[PDB]
Amino acid sequence: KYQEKQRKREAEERRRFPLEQRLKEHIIGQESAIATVGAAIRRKENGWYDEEHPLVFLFLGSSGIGKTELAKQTAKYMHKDAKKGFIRLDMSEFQERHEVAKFIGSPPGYVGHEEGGQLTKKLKQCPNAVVLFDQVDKAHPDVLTIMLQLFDEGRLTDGKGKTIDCKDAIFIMTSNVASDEIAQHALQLRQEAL
Amino acid sequence: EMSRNRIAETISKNFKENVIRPILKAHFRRDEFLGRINEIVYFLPFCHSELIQLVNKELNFWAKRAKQRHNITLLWDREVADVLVDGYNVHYGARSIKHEVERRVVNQLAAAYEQDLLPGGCTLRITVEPKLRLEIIDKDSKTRRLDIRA
Ligand SMILES: Nc1ncnc2c1ncn2[C@@H]1O[C@H](COP(=O)(O)OP(=O)(O)OP(O)(O)=S)[C@@H](O)[C@H]1O
Ligand SMILES: [Mg+2]
Repeated sequence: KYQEKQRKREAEERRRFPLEQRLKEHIIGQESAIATVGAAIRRKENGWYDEEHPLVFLFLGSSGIGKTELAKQTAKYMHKDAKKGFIRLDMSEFQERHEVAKFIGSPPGYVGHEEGGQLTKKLKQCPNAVVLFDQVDKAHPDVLTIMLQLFDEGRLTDGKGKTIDCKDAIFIMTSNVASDEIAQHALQLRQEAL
Repeated sequence: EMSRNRIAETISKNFKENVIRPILKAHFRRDEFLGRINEIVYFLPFCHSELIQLVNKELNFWAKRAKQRHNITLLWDREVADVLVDGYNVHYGARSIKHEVERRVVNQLAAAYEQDLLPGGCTLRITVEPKLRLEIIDKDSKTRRLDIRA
């Protein structure tokens, strides 16, 4: 009964000041994006999410319109100032196929094998973290192939063989792919609306 | 043109947005990289007064080296600056003035120093003959040209 009362109090707190208003404090415009991300996180927090497959976003758009800002504020909403629950990964560092060792460590018999992986360690520290793969398009696509296991089922086996469950994580992927096309189509639609 | 017309009687934002912005976008291929830059600072070429100031800076540098290392008070007229400005290349910039000073002035100084035609404390006036020529001074009416052999 105490757990149900605490859950109802948390639900009333979220209904009083949801993620949409908390994002509208920081983010300006992007009402479609705030609505999409808020509806998805509302589906997650109210228990209406498939617990097997993690929630995965791709933020597309022009430069400096709140992709990384909305991802950061989404992480701050889910975990407050806890740095464990916001696994930032600047994917412009991952421009070559062999940069997956940062994710999954190194195999046995190689340098850096004892340290293991970086993302797998950070997700061991916080399985339900908001992992921000910032600028995902700037990485090699073969490096993004590692994210298949991590997006379909939330698993990422390190160099030492230790798999980590990451199903509750909220993966966010900022990218400027088709930024010119999205910007031109939005400007065209605004001209037609005017 | 406007100055002489009035006597007879700054890079603009549009240039940055219409000319330089497409060139930067073409080279760097990413507006996200350019939008992170706070100040795209524009360095313009040198005006003629700035070329004279560059020649004076280079000649003062060699004068300070001559005074410190060897105690040779180097001197020069404004005509020396006007002569050495003619070796300025717009494409190369201030490096052209440094190379021109090293060609015309300092090769002669080095050849004079190797030949021991520049004792300590002596004054030395670079003078336009236009070929520059060194002139050692001892009194208020003695200026013999240094005969630098090959
Ligand atoms: N819609 C917005 N409302 C308020 N501040 C914003 C907004 N969009 C961007 N900013 C500010 O912009 C700065 C960084 O913007 P980002 O969050 O990098 O946006 P972005 O769309 O990731 O684009 P990039 O360059 O292609 S990675 C931060 O200080 C934010 O405060
Ligand atoms: Mg960003």
